[PDB]
Amino acid sequence: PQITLWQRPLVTIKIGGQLKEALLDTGADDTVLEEMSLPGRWKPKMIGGIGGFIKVRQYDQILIEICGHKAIGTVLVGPTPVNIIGRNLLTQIGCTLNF
Amino acid sequence: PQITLWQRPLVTIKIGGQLKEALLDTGADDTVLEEMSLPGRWKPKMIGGIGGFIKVRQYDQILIEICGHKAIGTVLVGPTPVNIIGRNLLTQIGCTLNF
Ligand SMILES: C[C@H]1CC[C@@H](O)[C@H]1NC(=O)[C@H](Cc1ccccc1)C[C@H](O)CN1CCN(C(=O)c2cnc(N3CCN(C)CC3)c(Cl)n2)C[C@H]1C(=O)NC(C)(C)C
Repeated sequence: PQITLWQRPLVTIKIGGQLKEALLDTGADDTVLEEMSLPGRWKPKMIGGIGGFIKVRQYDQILIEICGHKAIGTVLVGPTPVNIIGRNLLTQIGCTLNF
Repeated sequence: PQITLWQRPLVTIKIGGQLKEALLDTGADDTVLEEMSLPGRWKPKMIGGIGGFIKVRQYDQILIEICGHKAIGTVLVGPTPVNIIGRNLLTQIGCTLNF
């Protein structure tokens, strides 16, 4: 699909059998999700946004469907204002910017 | 052009005579730039994201040239770690997300 930016690019994602809303974010290197329970072990990671750095939990090889497109990759879980789909997963679904 | 997301989507922008590097950010509602002087009056504003909120100066109707394309809009100036071009300006240059 072609998505214009007059409105926030929110899409529906499916993770852990649940539907959630997430933002297609080209300015985010990583994918960061709000607090939830994910399988396996986690590693620590510090990530910096606009207001500073936060601590998140890193989970690898997590399956997540974005608009019907399956992706499997690294997801970070921490205190985020909204679920964010970053470049690591945007590249998997073949997302590009055009103008 | 067609920009891929393997690397951060940086582009050259021109504002107030100066040439700067900036991120094409679909996740950002606003355009935030690193400390600089812009003509006219400003209004104080707090913008937030991951890591918290920062205080910025809101300048309205500023002209920016993003890859040759001219655009007019509100620009926020403050202690951001990177120059970011948000949706308010991305729409003006006809930027879309495709996949
Ligand atoms: C994800 C991290 C991984 C590693 C880094 O790559 C990283 N990226 C980022 O953080 C980049 C910046 C960056 C890039 C490289 C290096 C350092 C920093 C910004 C990010 O792309 C967008 N980000 C998405 C979440 N988000 C919201 O949903 C949101 C929306 N609205 C809000 N509200 C709620 C209603 N209110 C009325 C009004 C305020 C609030 Cl608080 N928050 C804030 C927004 C943001 O920051 N917007 C701006 C205008 C402030 C810029």
